[PDB]
Amino acid sequence: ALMKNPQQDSGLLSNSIDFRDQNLIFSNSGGVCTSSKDKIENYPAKGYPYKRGVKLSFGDGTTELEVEAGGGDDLYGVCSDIDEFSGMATVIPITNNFTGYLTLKKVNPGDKLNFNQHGELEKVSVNAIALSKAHKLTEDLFIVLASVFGNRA
Amino acid sequence: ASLLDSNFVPINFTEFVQAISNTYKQRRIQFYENLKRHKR
Amino acid sequence: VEERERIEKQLLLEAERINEIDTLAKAHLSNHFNKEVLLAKGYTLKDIMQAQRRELVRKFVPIEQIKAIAKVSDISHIDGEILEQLVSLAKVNIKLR
Amino acid sequence: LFDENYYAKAVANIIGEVKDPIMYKWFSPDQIEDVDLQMGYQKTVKWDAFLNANPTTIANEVNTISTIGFSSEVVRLNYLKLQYKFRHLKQTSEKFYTSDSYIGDINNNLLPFAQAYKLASSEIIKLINHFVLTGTVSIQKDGKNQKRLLPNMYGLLNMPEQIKEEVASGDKDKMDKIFEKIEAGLSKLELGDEFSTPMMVIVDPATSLKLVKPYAAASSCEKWEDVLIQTIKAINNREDVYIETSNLLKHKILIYPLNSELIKFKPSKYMLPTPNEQVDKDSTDVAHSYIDFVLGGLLATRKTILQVNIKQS
Repeated sequence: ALMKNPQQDSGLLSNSIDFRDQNLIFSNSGGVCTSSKDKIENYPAKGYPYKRGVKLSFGDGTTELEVEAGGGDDLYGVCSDIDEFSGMATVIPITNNFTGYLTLKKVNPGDKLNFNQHGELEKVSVNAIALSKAHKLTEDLFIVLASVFGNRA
Repeated sequence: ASLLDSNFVPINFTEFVQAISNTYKQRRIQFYENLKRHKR
Repeated sequence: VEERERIEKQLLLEAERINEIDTLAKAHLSNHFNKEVLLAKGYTLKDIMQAQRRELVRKFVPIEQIKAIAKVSDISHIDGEILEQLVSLAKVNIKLR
Repeated sequence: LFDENYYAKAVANIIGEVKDPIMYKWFSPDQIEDVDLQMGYQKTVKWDAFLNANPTTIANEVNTISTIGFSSEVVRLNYLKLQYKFRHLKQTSEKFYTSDSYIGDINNNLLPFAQAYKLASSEIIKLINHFVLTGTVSIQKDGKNQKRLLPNMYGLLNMPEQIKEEVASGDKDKMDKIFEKIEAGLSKLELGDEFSTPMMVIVDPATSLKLVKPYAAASSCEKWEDVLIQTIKAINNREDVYIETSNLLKHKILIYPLNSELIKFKPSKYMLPTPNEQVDKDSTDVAHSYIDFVLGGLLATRKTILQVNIKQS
């Protein structure tokens, strides 16, 4: 449904002849431009926060802290990858900038974007700038190339 | 000084890079040698 | 003409020895020491054979036997009947291996 | 090196599996000559003469004579060095991901270094081919968001000061109208001294299908392709005419000679993809590698390439 790797199998072999517009898929993990000096952290995942803004959530105290999809004043980072077997979400701190495709709330380059309560980007605090128009992968799934530069009023 | 030669042994990365370029050149030479364009 | 006949006998003997050495060396040491590439690098046939023999000793015969039986650690200059003993010991080692 | 570095050994054993670029079919063997330069430029100088006015009649005494002028032209070819990065699996961790019929984490889309490098190289070669033909670098199928390149970097399709013909939208399917524009462009071609040379035509698949139709009441033993070859043979001194089809082109026809004197390709000796020595390593099993490639090196004389665009509505 929303997982990075579709569970439904593919009926036919793909045609690997073209080389254009073959990166706008939801399985595309990480960032478009990645530096070797980036800080990345894994955390226990509450729900499925993949390609969404994450916030720190605390339980009673018996178990450690986890990350859940969220934004606003509670935003802590951006989830760029997830491992389903271990339920670990790779989170880039807000103190580190990031450039990649992120979930957009269901928009032209240069628009100012901030994270909502569900960890989805929306048009305007300013946190990131849209680098392209919305790309639709499903009736409700919209991704967008964005570059996040931390927090600034 | 090409990767196509089995006896070639690169001492360092720079010689390895040169062998890559030489191998590319020999391949394009070989391609044109074997190429036969269809007339008409 | 029988003198040349016996010369040809010895030629066949050393050719068979060379063939056996090459066949075992190809499957044991490496392809880098193949006769073709060594000849391209510019080594005579006897030099190729003795280098292959020394590599065979350096692979099968342990170093202690080299510095005791052959009296020197470096097989670089031991060639001769001592090299024959070393390659015989290498044959024994590969037989038991 | 091979003993000390595994990745160098891996690429050497796998470089032979990469297919040759398709650009080689578009150029004669002599038209391509490599240069030793990663980034920078190369310059050349040409000398021209021209007439200023009508000749002066030598009658009686006169001191004012008409002049013949000269002009210098300096031509610069730019080169650029570009790099890509791809993730893969560390060599020591391959055994823990080996499976019955494959090696690599399907769930996390990871591969061994060898397979990752081969796939990466193939994609870059496709990008290089696209640039040489069309003169632009872009990943969108639309063609926007192009990478800003240095000047004096041109391909066959975007070369300035060349003959350009446009077929009207209403005549998109009328082969006679298309052939009419080609003939008009062929007349405007200026080969001059270098005319007894082979010629090359590159067309889109839709155009190629229109060519194989019989020439038009329909004719016999005469296709539109045969007529076109004869027309080109008229102006190239009855030399060889080659026709190729490229899926990269779209409603475009490209005609140019195969003579090194008019058009020459001088690519860098490091234009094709080459591994980088830097490998990112960490405590995990995920590693990164870099591939370098060089763009640029196409040179052509002005008014020697015919570019026909069939406007589609």
